[PDB]
Amino acid sequence: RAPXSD
Amino acid sequence: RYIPSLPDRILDAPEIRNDYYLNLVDWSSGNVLAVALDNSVYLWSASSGDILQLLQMEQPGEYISSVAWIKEGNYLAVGTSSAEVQLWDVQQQKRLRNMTSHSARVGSLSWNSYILSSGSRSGHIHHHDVRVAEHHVATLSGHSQEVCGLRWAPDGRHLASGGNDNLVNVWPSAPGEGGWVPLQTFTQHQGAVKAVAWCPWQSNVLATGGGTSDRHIRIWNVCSGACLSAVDAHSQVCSILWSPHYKELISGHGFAQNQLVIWKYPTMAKVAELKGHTSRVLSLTMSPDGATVASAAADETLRLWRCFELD
Repeated sequence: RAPXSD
Repeated sequence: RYIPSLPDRILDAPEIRNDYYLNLVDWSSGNVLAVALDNSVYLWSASSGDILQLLQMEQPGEYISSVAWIKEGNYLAVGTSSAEVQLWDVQQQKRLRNMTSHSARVGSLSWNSYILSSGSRSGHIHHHDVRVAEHHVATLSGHSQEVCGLRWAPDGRHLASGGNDNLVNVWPSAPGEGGWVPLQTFTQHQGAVKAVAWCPWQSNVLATGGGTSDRHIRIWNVCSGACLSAVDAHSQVCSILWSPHYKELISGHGFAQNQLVIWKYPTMAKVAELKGHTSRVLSLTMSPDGATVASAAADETLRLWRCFELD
């Protein structure tokens, strides 16, 4: 889970 | 007209605080989305997809309670659980100020040129002149519960505030020869008022939306005090935005559909429903060109809907 990733 | 049923983008929003009263997203005039995720603020540049962790809270327990970009998009105001209103320079990636004045978390923010207004869980609103040493230049006290909606009109002539005390206050732009007293106090919503948005093409027209116990969108003329329209949305109304290009409004909702609703103005007819979120919508923000609406929701996603364009 990477913040703001698509 | 054709409105896409799918969002243009879906961004991950891990650890987004599922607190209805907070205002955790804002899209800058420079096309950068600021997203508060728990104790950090992330910036997403819409044109490049570049992501920056702008800041992280330094104390245990601390979380971000609000974010708002200044008009030019080079400074970001950040309200915190520790009652701070921080001013960040995003070009330098540095904190310029850490303004204290509030007695509780700052869940709402709104700029009027260099004046930044902040609303707190205490019910007070403070005006901060961010250019000067004693930043705290005014205190507006018209709420007995958390100030969750706060919005200066685009012409700067009025400031609207909505609270967890079911009130909407419309304040003047200056105290003049009297004091800081509301020009209007609307008590008709029977729930918290987080949704507050001014009509971009009519100076005195305001839209507000109430929580679960209210479920209505109301349109007001703040000069005459008239309630021009009251529509039941069948759910809490977390946010409202106006499209200046299409003469429409868009609202975000919770139980049971967790949808966005597009309404034609002034008829208030339902144009479309944007479905996809699996938990309540928390906030909406609009791109600087007016084409895209970002919805942040308790399902830990930010959905970007290009609902006001065909290209």
